[PDB]
Amino acid sequence: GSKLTEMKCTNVVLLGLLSKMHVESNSKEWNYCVGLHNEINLCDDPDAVLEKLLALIAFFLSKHNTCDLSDLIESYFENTTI
Amino acid sequence: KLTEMKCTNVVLLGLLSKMHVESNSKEWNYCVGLHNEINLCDDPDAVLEKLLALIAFFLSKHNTCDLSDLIESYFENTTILQ
Amino acid sequence: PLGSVASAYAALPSWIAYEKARADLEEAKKNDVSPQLLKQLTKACNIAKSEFEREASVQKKLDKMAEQAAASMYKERKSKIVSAMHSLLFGMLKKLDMSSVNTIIEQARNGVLPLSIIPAASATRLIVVTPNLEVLSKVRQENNVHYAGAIWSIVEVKDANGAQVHLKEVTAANELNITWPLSITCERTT
Repeated sequence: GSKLTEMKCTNVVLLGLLSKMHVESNSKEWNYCVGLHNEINLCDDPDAVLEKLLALIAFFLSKHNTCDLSDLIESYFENTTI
Repeated sequence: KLTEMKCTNVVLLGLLSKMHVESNSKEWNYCVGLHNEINLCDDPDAVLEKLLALIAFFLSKHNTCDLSDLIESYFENTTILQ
Repeated sequence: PLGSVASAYAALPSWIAYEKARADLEEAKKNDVSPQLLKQLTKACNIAKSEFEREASVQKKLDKMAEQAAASMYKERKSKIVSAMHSLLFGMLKKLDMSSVNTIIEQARNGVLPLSIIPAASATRLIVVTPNLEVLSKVRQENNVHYAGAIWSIVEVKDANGAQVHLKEVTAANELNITWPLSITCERTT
């Protein structure tokens, strides 16, 4: 809702992270990522932005080893220093 | 007259060149303005908001632009993003 | 005329304006046109000349700026840079405090995450991983999967050995006998 810019800034960090994960090697996957990111930034409907953000987070989640991902969530999400 | 970047972000210069931003002084100064404001920010949230504005500008010129390198360069050059 | 300049293509619009102004004045001299028309044509030439010179120096500034920028970049991330983005990303996701974001993150923490998220096909394709019977029950709603705020229709289900699995057959009494995790291939109901 009111957290539209917060979701748009999260999206920017996600694309930055995805770019460092060398997704560029797969053109279909890269265009899907870049596509979602660009669409989020041009969209003003929060419902539509969340749907697309959920798709980007899921793509990001898939590019991780299940084991390391659990540690990453525990460290940075569950026990955040923000 | 065209404003200079305090700490030139090479990738930002590359987009200004690619999209011929020099032609429009108002547009160039808006971009350089956002860059200089990023370098003076005390807050990561405020930095991301300014990066989101630079992204919104380039996407207004090319809806499908891959801006992942701009995001990378800001994480790599701005101490607040570290 | 534009043989010494860096980019003749970039210099062209300002050069034509100057050359056209210079040519008018030269024709005006040869045709011994009125002193009034000559004064006008001289001013137009001075204006165009100073515009050509102004754009020529701007071009030199932009080229030097790029030359310098390239020379400093050439120097070229960290486990630290990736770590800083991970800290930012997960911090912001928590700060969002949206139930669907919390769901997706808690699922991933417990091993419920995508193996693959293949787009195009005019229908996005998700292969979801379900590590146990309890978690499988939360995401699977009959011949559908509820994941990432969407509903996906089940296409195929597989063993961790790649063997075909019938969902009707995955039951409480069977849990010990199934090689987990299960892979649910589903397509976005679009």
